[PDB]
Amino acid sequence: DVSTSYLRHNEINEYLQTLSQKYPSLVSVEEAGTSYEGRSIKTITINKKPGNAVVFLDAGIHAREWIAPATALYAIEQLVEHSSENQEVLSNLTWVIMPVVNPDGYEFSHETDRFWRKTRKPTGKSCKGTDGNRNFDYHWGEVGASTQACADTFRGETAFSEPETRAVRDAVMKLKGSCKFYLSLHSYGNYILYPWGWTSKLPETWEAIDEVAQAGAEAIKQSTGSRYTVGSSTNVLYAAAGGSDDWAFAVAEVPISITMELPGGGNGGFNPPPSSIEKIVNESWVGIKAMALKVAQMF
Amino acid sequence: ADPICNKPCKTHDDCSGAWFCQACWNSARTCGPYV
Ligand SMILES: [Zn+2]
Repeated sequence: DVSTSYLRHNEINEYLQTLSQKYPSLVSVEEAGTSYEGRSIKTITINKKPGNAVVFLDAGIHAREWIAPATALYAIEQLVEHSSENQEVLSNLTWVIMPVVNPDGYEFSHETDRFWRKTRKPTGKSCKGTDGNRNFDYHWGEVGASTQACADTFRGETAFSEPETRAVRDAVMKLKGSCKFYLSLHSYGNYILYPWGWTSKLPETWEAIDEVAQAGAEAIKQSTGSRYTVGSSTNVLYAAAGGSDDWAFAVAEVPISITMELPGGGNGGFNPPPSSIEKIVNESWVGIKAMALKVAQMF
Repeated sequence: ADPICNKPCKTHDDCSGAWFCQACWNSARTCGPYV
């Protein structure tokens, strides 16, 4: 259903609203903010129960990473339309899922430039766009972030200069204390990463996050056999200071903060053909559910 | 269209002049795009 094609941002929002109409006692669809160009950045809250641990999942902060919102939508479909098959992650866990963080870039990638990455807000002439995953206010503007407005990793004019990242900030801040698992979906590379993105040194509680990441990689290995490399983002992939996972872990005090690089496909890596969507999201959901189950089992 | 893609690298400078695969992936040790 949601894994047969790449949905446009408007179609994604209508799907969320339809689920709100169809499952009002299970889900609530809320607007977390407005993009720079005026698009509604929506989230869906699944199984809201008082005192529950909260899993916050976002995707599509980078425009060209189409498989990340597709995986997030597939996770929504499994949890909402097939809740009877996912009771283990629907008892003490509450899900807040933001399928698209950067709708302006995402729509731009569909219409104008397939491999656009940043947002679409002008940066002060001659270039548009800010790297959303370099725009969070924790070690902002440091190694792995560029001061040049035209670079792929432009940190932005200031920290949280983009309304898209402010929407993520406000949604996670509203769940401070209750949010125990922050998951940010990216593509590509087959990685499950955690802080830090500003140094190669590991956080004090890196083992706890590593165990959650190991569970996701192990479940995928048992299910499909695909390999996911686990480690800190700086050590495994590259330095990425200003990322959302670092900010959620350190500022929002989310104990388990993970960035996931979903499988690549096509000639550019970011563009698997629509026929490949179903297999990729199915495999990715196996890992995502396993990490959430590991989080739920902590209590 | 980017010949620097999948070029072996130790640091980001080995991926200079790439325009798409500007990042040196640490585990892969090859030039790739920002993901
Ligand atoms: Zn990304």
